[PDB]
Amino acid sequence: MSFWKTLQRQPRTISLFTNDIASNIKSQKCLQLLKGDVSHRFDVEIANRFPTWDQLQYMRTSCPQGPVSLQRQIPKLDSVLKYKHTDPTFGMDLQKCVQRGLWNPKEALWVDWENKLVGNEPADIDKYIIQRK
Repeated sequence: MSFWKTLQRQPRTISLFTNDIASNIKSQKCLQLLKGDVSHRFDVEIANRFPTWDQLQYMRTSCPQGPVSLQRQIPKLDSVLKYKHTDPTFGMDLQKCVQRGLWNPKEALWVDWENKLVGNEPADIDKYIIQRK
């Protein structure tokens, strides 16, 4: 009780995924996200890759939308949300497609493997652990 982030059980490792955005698809992703408040208190992780259910399998549980949130994060969900673009096009490295190909998205995926807190959105971080939690 009595805190700025006001939250129980604080994580540590912040796994942020990239899904196109602006200039620095990677930077603009989190870099820009954290470009909000201050930076510190926690360690921010900026990585660009496809939110495969393989690894998301963990978040898929600790989330109502789980993968849907991911597939829904990218454009043409119904496509990737199924087997479309989702194919070996976005699978491995979706950044190769999100990089600007297929579509030029601008969503930030924030997933916590410390507290098991995930949320497809850049605000999910600020809400949970902003640029400095």
